[PDB]
Amino acid sequence: SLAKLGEMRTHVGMVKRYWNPKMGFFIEPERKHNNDHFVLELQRQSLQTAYNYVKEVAQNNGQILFVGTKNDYVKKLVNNIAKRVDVAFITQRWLGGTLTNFKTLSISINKLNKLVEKQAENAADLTKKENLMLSREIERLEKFFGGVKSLKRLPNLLIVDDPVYEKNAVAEANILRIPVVALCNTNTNPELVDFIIPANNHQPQSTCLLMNLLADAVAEAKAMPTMFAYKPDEEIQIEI
Amino acid sequence: QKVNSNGLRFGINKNWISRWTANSHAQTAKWLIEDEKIRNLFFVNYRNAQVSNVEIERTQATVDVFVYAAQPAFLIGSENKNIQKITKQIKQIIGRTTNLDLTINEIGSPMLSARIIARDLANAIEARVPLRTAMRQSLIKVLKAGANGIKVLVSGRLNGAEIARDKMYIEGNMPLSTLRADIDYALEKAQTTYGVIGVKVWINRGMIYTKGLNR
Amino acid sequence: FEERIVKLKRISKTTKGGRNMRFSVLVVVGNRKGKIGYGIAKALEVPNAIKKAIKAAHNSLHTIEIHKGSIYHEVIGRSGASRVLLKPAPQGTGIIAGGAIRAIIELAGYSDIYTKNLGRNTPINMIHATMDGILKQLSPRRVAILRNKNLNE
RNA sequence: GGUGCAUGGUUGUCGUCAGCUCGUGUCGUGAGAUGUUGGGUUAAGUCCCGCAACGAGCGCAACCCUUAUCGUUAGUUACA
RNA sequence: GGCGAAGGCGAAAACUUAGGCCAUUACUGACGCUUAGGCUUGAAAGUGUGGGGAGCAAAUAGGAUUAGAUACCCUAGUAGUCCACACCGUAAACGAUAGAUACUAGCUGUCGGGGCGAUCCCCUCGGUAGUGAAGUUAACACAUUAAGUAUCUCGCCUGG
RNA sequence: AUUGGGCGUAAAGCAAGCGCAGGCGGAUUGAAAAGUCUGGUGUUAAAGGCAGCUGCUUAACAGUUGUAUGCAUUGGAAAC
Repeated sequence: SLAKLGEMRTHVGMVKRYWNPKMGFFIEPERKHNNDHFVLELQRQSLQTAYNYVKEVAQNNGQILFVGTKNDYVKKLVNNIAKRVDVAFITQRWLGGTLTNFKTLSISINKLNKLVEKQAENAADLTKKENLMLSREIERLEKFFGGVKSLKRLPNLLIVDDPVYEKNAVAEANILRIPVVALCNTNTNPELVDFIIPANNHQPQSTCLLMNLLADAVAEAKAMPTMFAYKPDEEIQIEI
Repeated sequence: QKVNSNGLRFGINKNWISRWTANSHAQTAKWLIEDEKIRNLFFVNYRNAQVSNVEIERTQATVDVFVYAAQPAFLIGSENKNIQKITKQIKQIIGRTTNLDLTINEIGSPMLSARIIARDLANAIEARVPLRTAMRQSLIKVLKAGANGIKVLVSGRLNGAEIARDKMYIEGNMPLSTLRADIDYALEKAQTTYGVIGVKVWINRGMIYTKGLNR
Repeated sequence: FEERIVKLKRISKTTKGGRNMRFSVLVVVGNRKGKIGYGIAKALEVPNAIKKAIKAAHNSLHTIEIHKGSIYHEVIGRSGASRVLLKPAPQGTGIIAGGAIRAIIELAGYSDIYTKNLGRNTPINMIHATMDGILKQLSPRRVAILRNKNLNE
């Protein structure tokens, strides 16, 4: 299949009493108790639209920057995506200053490359504090710039666990003219995505199946095998 | 308030522009008064060659002069006339019987000495070149030679009585406190029809390290 | 692109001893085919600020269509309690304004305008309101497609 | 001989401080902010972490001498 | 928290009664709307009129202190604060946001009313609040109770 | 500031409530058509002006033509 409705089984409900009303236009008529439940058919339609749209964008020799910044679950599974499909991954969101100022990513990636070279070229003269400085510089420039740590190419598309979760992601997204697609919740402002994906992320199955479907969409545009919507089994893994 | 660690840099981290040993404490004053005239005359008389520095040694009324320049071709000149003029001038300025031997050597990135930099910057300022463009010319002069970061200041008068309007350039790693830094600082007092103007340049010969002793 | 300066003024802040003597500049760029934009810059010298504001303006190009040699429709551009009137002035008078407004209109691709200012004489909100009014003009085909009736209106 | 508000150079006050400046760009409708800030952590913007931020530079430490144990070097007019 | 037209309403107890909140194709069938003029009310000082005056402080007066205290300290201390009457009818009576009218994301609170039901939760509508969307003030910010949206009427408004 | 502006802090909502002069009004329908359009005529002057021409050397100037311009008197319409 392709973006099967079988995955659309637990994409309902989040933290209540906090929700953007304009999501009720895009999700469903939500009760006074802030019922964060999502519809199935409209969510599936929008998810399939995003799927094949990012597929056709990545078939144009583009890039889908996979961003993972939630507690541990989204980040770990985005790293699994990166090790499954050749796409960039986020351990920690870049603090801003990547796209509109291209020099600021180039300096970081070059610094990390030279840091790796220095770590692999000399370790006898270094002291414990000097080695800690070197490792901390590596860690800093890897987390101060997650999507740009060894590559200089400008991403042609980026996702995020929540388009209101990351200010820098939105800034470097709206800097470019790209179809930004993101996992959107009820507490999220819908005005920061191209195709809204109204679905849950507090439920771990929901978000992991969603971003795995995104991984399959980018992989089928990269001519490599795809697993979800092609295997009927839904993943069961609690949100680490 | 405004000091550069160059006296300690020159002498225990580098050499002097005029170094010589002696056993008496009386002829030192005479030698130091005598050699400065030769140094100043050689600097002012030869700016087409951009004479970077002159080393003077003085022992028992025995004066020897060495010259390092950014453009030593003008020191020799066409058909080797300027070299003869320089040799006779230096031989006569040190004494009728004072010995003299000279060799011509060059330095990497020849326009790295702040002396000629400040002199040429003042010349550009007073040579139909606006102050901003003269600043840029001095910056290129230090930069196109192959030198490191640049500090350029021009203080004094704008033909007025105001002290709250000027421009100044800082570009790169210039530690005012690092002893082992190889920094050259020079000043020129230029006479304009409204006063004297100080043109100061701090130029890095290169961010030197592991070389902190005299050579 | 002409990259012409339109406004310079010295802006200063209070810091630990002394004030921030420095004059800022602001350039309007255009191509007279419709593209126009503006950009501000700060520097301590004339040419550096000129070039920085030139590049900042040239980073912003907003195209606008031609009607009667002027803007598409009458609009009173408002910004910061400042209003500047822009109209589809018929070509019977020419560009009648000061040098700044004449240049702003010319880099907008328009030949003439009837100017009208509302509010304070401070210039930065004059520029903001003028730019807002100029850029917010309408188009026939766009409003046709947006509306239920879509041929040209 | 003054005109140091004509100045060059010169040092000192705060204070050798605990911070400072600058670019990229972002956020403001402009003054401006950002980073450069803040939690841990220092004499220090010392670094980490987080944050439209990213870094470049300056001040304290940094080479320098000065300082101490040992090993060692040449050998008197030393030591012995 | 509610109400009262603002002025305001708190030891309790009763009465007259303005007015209120909830839902009524329910009835006249526009009877409407405001408001220059016009009607009434209007904190309070302080005025005199009759009592008591518990207490105190304008004023006044001593000791300080001060460059000097009838300023900040206090003691003595009247008008007055108290009440009955008028008049004073001004207030930071300003939300420096008019009255009548209808509409504009939400969200989290409260009170009152209607339904319901261990309580309750809940829904309805108002009142009473806010962050904030949109919208609107240069800006500060308001924002379903607007400074948002719009109709009728009036008052205020052009340099110190 | 109808054209062509405000009333929270850079004029500011009347001190509060009620009201007329005066002002405007919810829906349907009919009379009437003042408001409304419409059909016209009279006159609103030649000189003046808009468009046009002539001559004064050329307009300055002078002359000149279609045209202005506001009332009354006239067939209707029902949308309020």
